Amino acid sequence: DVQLVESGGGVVRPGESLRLSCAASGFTFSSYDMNWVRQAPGEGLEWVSLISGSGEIIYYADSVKGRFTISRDNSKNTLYLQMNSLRAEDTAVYYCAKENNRYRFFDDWGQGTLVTVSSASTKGPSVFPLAPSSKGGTAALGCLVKDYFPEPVTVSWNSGALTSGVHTFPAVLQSSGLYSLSSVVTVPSSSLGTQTYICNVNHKPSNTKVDKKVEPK
Amino acid sequence: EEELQVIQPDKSVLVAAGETATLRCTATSLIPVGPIQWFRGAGPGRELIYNQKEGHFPRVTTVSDLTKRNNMDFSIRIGAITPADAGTYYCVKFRKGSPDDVEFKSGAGTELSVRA
Amino acid sequence: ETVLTQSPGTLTLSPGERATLTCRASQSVYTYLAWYQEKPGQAPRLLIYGASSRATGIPDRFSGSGSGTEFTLTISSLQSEDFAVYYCQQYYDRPPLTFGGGTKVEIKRTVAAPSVFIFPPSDEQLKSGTASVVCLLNNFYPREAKVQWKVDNALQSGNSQESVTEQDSKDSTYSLSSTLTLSKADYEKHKVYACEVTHQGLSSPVTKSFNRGE
Repeated sequence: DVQLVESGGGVVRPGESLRLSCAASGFTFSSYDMNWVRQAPGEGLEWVSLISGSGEIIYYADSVKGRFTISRDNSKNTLYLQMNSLRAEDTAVYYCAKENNRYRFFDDWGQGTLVTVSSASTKGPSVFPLAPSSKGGTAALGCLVKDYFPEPVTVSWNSGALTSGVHTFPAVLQSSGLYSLSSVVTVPSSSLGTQTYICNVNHKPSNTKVDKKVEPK
Repeated sequence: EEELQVIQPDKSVLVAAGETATLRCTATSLIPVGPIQWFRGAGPGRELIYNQKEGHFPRVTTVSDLTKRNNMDFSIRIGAITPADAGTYYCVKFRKGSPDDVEFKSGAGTELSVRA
Repeated sequence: ETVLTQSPGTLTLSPGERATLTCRASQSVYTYLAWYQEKPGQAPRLLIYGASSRATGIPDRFSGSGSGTEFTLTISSLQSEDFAVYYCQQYYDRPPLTFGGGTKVEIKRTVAAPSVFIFPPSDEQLKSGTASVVCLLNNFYPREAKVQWKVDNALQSGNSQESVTEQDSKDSTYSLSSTLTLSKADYEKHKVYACEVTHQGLSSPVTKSFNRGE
């Protein structure tokens, strides 16, 4: 069917440049207007740019006007977005969208690709235990996964053998430009002498793996 | 007789600077009776580009003869196009009303781009 | 430009109920209004174009109506996959093309009190010059909760951050973490660290606290 595959997104610093590609298939790429739409984390959809099927009619949103340049290559069935002098506010998932023949609504969308504009440098996380309290009923314990960049980190418990009752919270961006995150689990307080609980943290962008044992006291 | 529809078939029109731009528009009925007007832009800051009723518009020529009783073609031509003419152009049907004519239905609009 | 406003931001309905989402335009767009669906983590997809036309392959329970400045997207019977975010988009006035802010349809369920836990900073973290105090609120509904940090009875503003999970796939509840971040110096100047939680499911606010050094 209709397919739109995006690529090129990544982590860049303020003032630097990126290039996004949207490779199309399953339709005549040359006769459709194409658009870029972005969605900042936690925010709504925002129109970025559009280019006519012929490539000569082009509009930009005001917030990117003069920094972004849209273009297409019908010979390769790919749409491009050249982002220059990126700002922090440019951090978003970028979608490519195919317009309807007559009107400016979007019939098909790509899967999206993520652009992060940040000054922070790659840093693996420190992992600290959230020890269960000695007070038996039900007990909670966890791992505090603090000061890493960029996203994501993955957390598993007992190498995936512990899945029920686990909550791994969305990461929060602290003012230092680094991310932090807790992962907690509910366990029977009766089992705090029997079973051992280890959180396995994986931060691929820094080749960090930490396996931190969490125990009382 | 179906309800009146204003049809602008062209998403976009590309014109070289100095040439003449053609903006297509068709009304599917003559009820209600009332004039067609062309605007650039939407909202209260609309620029009046043409008015079938009254007024002088030296750059604008209608494709068809509007004085025809049966006419439904309201396409216009804009001569001596400069980059200042770029924008989205709307073909809007009005109905006579009390004292003045009031907006009835609008076409979807056509974007005009200069220098091909 | 034309501004689209969708109200409310969050719509709370039980499965199988009717959903009625509104989209109001600051000036008329006639019939040139589309609706998009965004399930969690997926790309948007077109549901409705021309205010009332159903897109190809879109289930029948979706229907759109309205014109001018007032539009409505209706879902006749909510299925599990319908709890998502919905955006309206106008294409009469352009450029720019503008979107509404989005309405998220959340699963309604009975009230669930949070279970509250507090965690002091570990000795390993104190050995690096910083202190994080974590307050956990587990499996509660609805989302609204007031989490209040007191250190030696002084209330703490500007040094905590909350994080909330999405509705659990099994029981549709939320969980929340509040993290108080202090320097190691500031943390040792005080003794009693308490997290106080007010929630509709609690007959009385619940407080968890610890004395530094056990």
